[PDB]
Amino acid sequence: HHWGYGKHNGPEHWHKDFPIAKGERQSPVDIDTHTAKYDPSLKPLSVSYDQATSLRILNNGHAFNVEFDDSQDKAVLKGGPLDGTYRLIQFHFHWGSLDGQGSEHTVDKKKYAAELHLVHWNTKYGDFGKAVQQPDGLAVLGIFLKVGSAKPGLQKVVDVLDSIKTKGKSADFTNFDPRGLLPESLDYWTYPGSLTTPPLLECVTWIVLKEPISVSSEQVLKFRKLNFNGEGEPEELMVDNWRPAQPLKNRQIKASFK
Ligand SMILES: C[C@@]12CC[C@@H]3C(=C1CC[C@H](OS(N)(=O)=O)C2)CC[C@@H]1CC(=O)C[C@]13C
Ligand SMILES: [Zn+2]
Repeated sequence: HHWGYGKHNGPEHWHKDFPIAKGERQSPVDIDTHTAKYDPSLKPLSVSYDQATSLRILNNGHAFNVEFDDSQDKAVLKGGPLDGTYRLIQFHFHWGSLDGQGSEHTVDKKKYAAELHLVHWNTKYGDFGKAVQQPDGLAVLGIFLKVGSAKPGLQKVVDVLDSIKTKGKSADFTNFDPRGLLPESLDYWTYPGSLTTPPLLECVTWIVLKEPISVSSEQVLKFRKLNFNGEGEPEELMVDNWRPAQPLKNRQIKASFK
């Protein structure tokens, strides 16, 4: 009876195995655009993905993960609100059963069809497992998806999903360029928070881009054909793999833009 997104093991249940679920800096949150303070001291985000080396894509029974070789200082996030350099280790998405839901962060209570997370770890802690034990261990870049025009840079991802339909399936996924998933503007909101899945560790500097990317209805329909279950188990579509907004508590959301 492991965690998931269903009636009996979904987010309202997680606190039993992961009591930090009711903690002081949980994610995601609603971004109230009128209350977010413009912070002129915030730097432009530095997204250096020219040398990114993807290796593999994986269905872990909750999402699909595109994994990167983080053995060298290649694909790095720095600047913005961050001190030092954070290395890209994987990206994944959260999405809905319908276009009206699927994002984890909300903007003035607006839900997007999906949300892309690019997960980076702080090089001062040497690896991902040690970083998640530190309050400044991770930087997650969050990008909203809306349904409209296709995102050509997403299609290589959509086309491999047939090969990883069920939990535990993986595929070689080399030479994928995550620059093709970025919107034009790097204007962002930032706040201190957590992983949005168990173990829900309070180790994340969230950086959420204001500008969504557009993906086609056909692209997001192929996300919704994935399965939470393993090969040869009853079919449960992988949809609504999002945690709802959590209480902001004693936190300030800062805006990089006026
Ligand atoms: C980074 C992710 C997915 C890749 C995965 C882990 C998480 C932890 C939860 C994060 O979700 S969220 N929504 O908070 O960004 C995403 C847990 C540890 C795994 C070990 C491994 O082989 C792959 C790793 C790193
Ligand atoms: Zn995520």
